[PDB]
Amino acid sequence: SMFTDWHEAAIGKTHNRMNFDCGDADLNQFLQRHARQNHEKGTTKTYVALDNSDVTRIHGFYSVSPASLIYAQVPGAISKGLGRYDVPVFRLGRLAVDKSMQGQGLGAQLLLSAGKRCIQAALQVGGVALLIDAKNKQVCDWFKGFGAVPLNDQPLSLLLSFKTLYAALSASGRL
Amino acid sequence: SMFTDWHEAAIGKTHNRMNFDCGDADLNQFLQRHARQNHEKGTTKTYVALDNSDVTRIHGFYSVSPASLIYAQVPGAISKGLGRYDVPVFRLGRLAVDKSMQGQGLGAQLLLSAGKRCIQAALQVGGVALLIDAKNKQVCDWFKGFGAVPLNDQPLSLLLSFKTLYAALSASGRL
Amino acid sequence: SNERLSLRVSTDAKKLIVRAAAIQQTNLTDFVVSNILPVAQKIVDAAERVYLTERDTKMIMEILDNPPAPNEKLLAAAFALPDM
Amino acid sequence: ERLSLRVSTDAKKLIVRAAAIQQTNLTDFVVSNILPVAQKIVDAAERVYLTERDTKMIMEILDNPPAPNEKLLAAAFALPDM
DNA sequence: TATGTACGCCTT
DNA sequence: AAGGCGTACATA
Ligand SMILES: CC(C)(COP(=O)(O)OP(=O)(O)OC[C@H]1O[C@@H](n2cnc3c(N)ncnc32)[C@H](O)[C@@H]1OP(=O)(O)O)[C@@H](O)C(=O)NCCC(=O)NCCS
Ligand SMILES: CC(C)(COP(=O)(O)OP(=O)(O)OC[C@H]1O[C@@H](n2cnc3c(N)ncnc32)[C@H](O)[C@@H]1OP(=O)(O)O)[C@@H](O)C(=O)NCCC(=O)NCCS
Ligand SMILES: [Ba+2]
Ligand SMILES: [Ba+2]
Repeated sequence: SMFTDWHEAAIGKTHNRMNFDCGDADLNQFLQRHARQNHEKGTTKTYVALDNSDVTRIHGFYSVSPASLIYAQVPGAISKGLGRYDVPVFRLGRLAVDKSMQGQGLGAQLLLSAGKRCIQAALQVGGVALLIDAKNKQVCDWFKGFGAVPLNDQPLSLLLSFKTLYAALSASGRL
Repeated sequence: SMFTDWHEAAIGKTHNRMNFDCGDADLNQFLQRHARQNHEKGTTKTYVALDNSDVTRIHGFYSVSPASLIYAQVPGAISKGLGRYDVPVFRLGRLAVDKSMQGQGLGAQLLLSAGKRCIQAALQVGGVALLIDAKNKQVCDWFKGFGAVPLNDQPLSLLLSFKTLYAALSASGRL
Repeated sequence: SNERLSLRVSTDAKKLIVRAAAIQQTNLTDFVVSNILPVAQKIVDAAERVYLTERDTKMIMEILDNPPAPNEKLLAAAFALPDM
Repeated sequence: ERLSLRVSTDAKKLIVRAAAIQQTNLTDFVVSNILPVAQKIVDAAERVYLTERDTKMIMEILDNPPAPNEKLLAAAFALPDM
């Protein structure tokens, strides 16, 4: 069923990026050429699912960065209580599985793993939701299957609340 | 000594604001002519402690508003993990207790009350701590008694994290 | 990502702004926006932002990473707090 | 590379005078001040401007979030303890 | 009814 | 491809 024989780590010098191919040119290029520079020197962080036997083999990765939702003025909100102009979220910008491991539920686990990582970080820096970047309708439909909700405008973006994610991780005992 | 025969409300029409005197003119003046307008038009929300017997009598009040801490360029912290540079907090900008009952622990309870309200709002708009403005060193020392930590390069401002306040609130069953 | 803006102003005010735009050797938009954005950001900053030094950044990052336990005064207040 | 710019006489003189006040030459002054600005801009969190309709929807989702469904829960229980 | 948002034209 | 102007229509 679901492949569970992997562990997570921040991308480092040890990991075998060149052997990683997910069938999408741009995601491959990010992991192979840009992930490490952005991780060590920037706000975009990249985490890889590593095989448990050969611990340099990348089965997949996701990248996350900080973002803010700027609410528009809406009738009734000011009275409704405390608000904020810029609501903090984490953008799940990239999520990819190696072709040799697709169809085994690793994509779904990486999404929960990105949620877990963002909730834990949000405890120290703020955040209420994952904002998810979908390449196309098919990817969007895939994320929607997990309960992410597409934005009406800028429709290749979905929102998955930390509350929803937290309930799932709590129940399983991961948080 | 902890007075508990009071209840919290958002500032309203029926509350006698002119009887309130805490020994500070600005706080008194803010409550009398400004607290109301900002509460339903602006960003600062004001909540009043009201006597259970005389529901129009104000024993005290506090005002809270969203703010952000802008972190500086700290070495070795970029790569340290998932983070962001604008960290949401809530500012406890005003806290006052009517002179008729200073010394009965209402101020400490309004502090906990403010932390609870902000923790709840932070579930929807983000937030990790209370940022407390003290008007002088005595007030600042008072807040430090509850575990708030003064800023080094901004004394008179203190930070009280939501984890500390949550730990107190859950322990007493208020959250 | 572009927008637009339209301010009804008085006729005498417009002469002022053109002469000042002229003396500054720029066009109307440049003068108005380059002078109003600094005022605007200074306003949101003082209201909604606290710019931390490196020392306070490192202090606060430590607090938020490992926050102190609630103390006796904070607990006494939490147990006093009534729930309605 | 190089930065080639056309600046008014009043602007050039003001940069010259300030560089002078700062006991530093004209290249280190402009450059040493503008990278920290530039660094702050690129490290800042991306801003996502919502329409009115999306604000309403997002506020409602953050107010009343949906429960985790079967696919999310299944993924959660498969997730390894790291 | 008084902004402010919108049509837009038109050169630079 | 933007600094400007004209001018009617959507909102407290
Ligand atoms: C999408 C992806 C991450 C899923 O990884 P996965 O491990 O296949 O995800 P799971 O195995 O957990 O569930 C995948 C299921 O949905 C289907 N699916 C996933 N993405 C799909 C897509 N883009 N189009 C069509 N079907 C898709 C798979 O066929 C599979 O069906 P099954 O598992 O029911 O047999 C993976 O296919 C991938 O790496 N795609 C390239 C990365 C990518 O497209 N990223 C887009 C945003 S960065
Ligand atoms: C700070 C304040 C809220 C405390 O109210 P409280 O919680 O009811 O006071 P406490 O129960 O904490 O006990 C405070 C101690 O100092 C004393 N005290 C309280 N307020 C005092 C005052 N305004 N002047 C002098 N002594 C005071 C109390 O009698 C007690 O003394 P004890 O140590 O002998 O018991 C109250 O002083 C006040 O409203 N001051 C107005 C100005 C202000 O609050 N500024 C803060 C925003 S910067
Ligand atoms: Ba491969
Ligand atoms: Ba009185």
